[PDB]
Amino acid sequence: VADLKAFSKHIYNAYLKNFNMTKKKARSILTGAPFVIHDIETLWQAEKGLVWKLPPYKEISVHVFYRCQCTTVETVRELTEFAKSIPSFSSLFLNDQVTLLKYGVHEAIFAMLASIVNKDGLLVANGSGFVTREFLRSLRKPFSDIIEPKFEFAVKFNALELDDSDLALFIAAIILCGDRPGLMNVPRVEAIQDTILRALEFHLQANHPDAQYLFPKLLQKMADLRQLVTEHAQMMQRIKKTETETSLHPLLQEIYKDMY
Amino acid sequence: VADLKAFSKHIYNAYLKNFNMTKKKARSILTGAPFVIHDIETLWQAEKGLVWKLPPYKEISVHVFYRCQCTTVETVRELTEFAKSIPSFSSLFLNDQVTLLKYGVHEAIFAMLASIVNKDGLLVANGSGFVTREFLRSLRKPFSDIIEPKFEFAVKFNALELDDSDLALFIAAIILCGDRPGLMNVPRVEAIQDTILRALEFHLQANHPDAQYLFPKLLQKMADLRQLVTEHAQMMQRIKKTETETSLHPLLQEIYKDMY
Ligand SMILES: O=C(O)CCCCCOc1ccccc1Cn1c(-c2ccc(OC(F)(F)F)cc2)nc2ccccc21
Ligand SMILES: O=C(O)CCCCCOc1ccccc1Cn1c(-c2ccc(OC(F)(F)F)cc2)nc2ccccc21
Repeated sequence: VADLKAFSKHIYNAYLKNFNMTKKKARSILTGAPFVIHDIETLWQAEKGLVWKLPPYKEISVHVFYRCQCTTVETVRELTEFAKSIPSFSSLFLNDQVTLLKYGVHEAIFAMLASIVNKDGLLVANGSGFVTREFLRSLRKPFSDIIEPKFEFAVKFNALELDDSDLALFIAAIILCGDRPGLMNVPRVEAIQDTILRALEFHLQANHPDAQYLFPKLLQKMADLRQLVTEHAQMMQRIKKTETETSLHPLLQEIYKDMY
Repeated sequence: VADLKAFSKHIYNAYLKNFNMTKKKARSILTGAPFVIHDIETLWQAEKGLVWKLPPYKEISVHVFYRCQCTTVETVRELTEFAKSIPSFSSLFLNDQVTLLKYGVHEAIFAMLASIVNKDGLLVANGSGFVTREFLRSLRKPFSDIIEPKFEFAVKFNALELDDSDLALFIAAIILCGDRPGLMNVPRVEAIQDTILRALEFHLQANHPDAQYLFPKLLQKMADLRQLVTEHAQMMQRIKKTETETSLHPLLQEIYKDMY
């Protein structure tokens, strides 16, 4: 319908408004330049100005973990603003908005990760840096363990060849999940999500006319993301317990507090 | 200072904006008319149009309890809007805004109750009804038990002879408490509260020049309110467990969920 077309483009513009790094920009950068971070000395150089311009850390692995936290916390703030633009999200009681974000932002974050990833690494600092996967693999347990599964997910996710207009609806659908623990107005949320998902099905058909089964494949990706984040949360809670000298940003603490 | 004077008047206007029933209006109505609800048949008449124009109930006590819930849920919504007008409250992360409201709205509600109370009853439905205390006392345990302590608090509170401009700062100070369980940015909240409280001390001195110790007496009232609401929450959780056929509004369920 033309509502669904108008709805999709509204969500897309909210996405363009709230996330500076898009898949389109990242793909232009990746295909052809970013400074390559691939060891401790190029990380130092990157911090010295080439890429970037952090609680005290004692090892490279925790230092990288802290950069991870900086970026995800920023992306949580962007997603909160984005969600305010999803029709009827702001009509929910504030505590439901908080529950939806608490349980959805990291699913959305690890979906958006694929936009800035190739099989060899990811873009950092707004395209100006590229961190190699093989360097992240060089970090110690459990930081390498919490990183690599996200690459695996992301490279498979990129096989679907989504673009930003698809992703904007996908992320909105992730945030508006009616089965989050402790929601109050489950039917409200479900209805909003159903509007988003019908818009997504339509948009995918218009945008990828020759792609068969793309919509159910994306619904499956949503479930895979839930599982990915469940296991992520498990590793973050564990790191909190075992890695006493490693800091968690208080927003991430709150998100993982009593999660799953 | 004149900041503190400007701050106080900003909070006052936010209060005038968000709560239709003020102490000033209620005192004009009480002093001299509202329809008097004092038994089951005058409650029926009031519902028939004289005052009002509810999940299914089987007894007068639960029916009154449901009216209680209607009003408090409305007042929670007004307080949420009010809080958005307290300087820097909206700058807090959404989850902290939710924690502050969760733990503060009923303290604020049972403070504001005194505005519409005299020793004989309270105003309902925007001054058009007056429910007698002795009728509320006629309800069965535990509804009479959850009602009477609020009257006792309120009549003592009215002995302080606060007016609406005092109350607006008092309620703001209640919402901005830095010791709520689970807050993230405790120092932020404390600082905002300290601004509110210095404004309150100033405002009280300007408004009640001959009242000695009024400010520490109000701080004590805040602690008394915390205790009142702690015990209230205990009785609501108990009613939830023992009174299986009695409904709780899902917002009240969320507020009392894991409270104290
Ligand atoms: O659970 C939390 O919320 C905090 C902990 C998250 C830990 C795992 O995170 C990742 C896992 C795989 C790939 C990338 C990231 C972090 N990740 C980064 C990133 C990675 C490393 C960085 O630093 C260094 F390597 F030194 F450049 C800086 C940013 N950008 C991202 C953009 C979108 C999504 C994720 C992004
Ligand atoms: O914990 C929750 O959130 C829900 C349960 C609350 C139970 C106890 O509540 C009260 C206790 C004492 C006095 C008044 C009220 C409710 N209370 C009423 C009220 C009372 C009775 C009513 O109904 C009837 F009596 F039939 F008219 C309707 C409204 N107005 C209020 C205005 C401000 C503050 C409280 C007000």
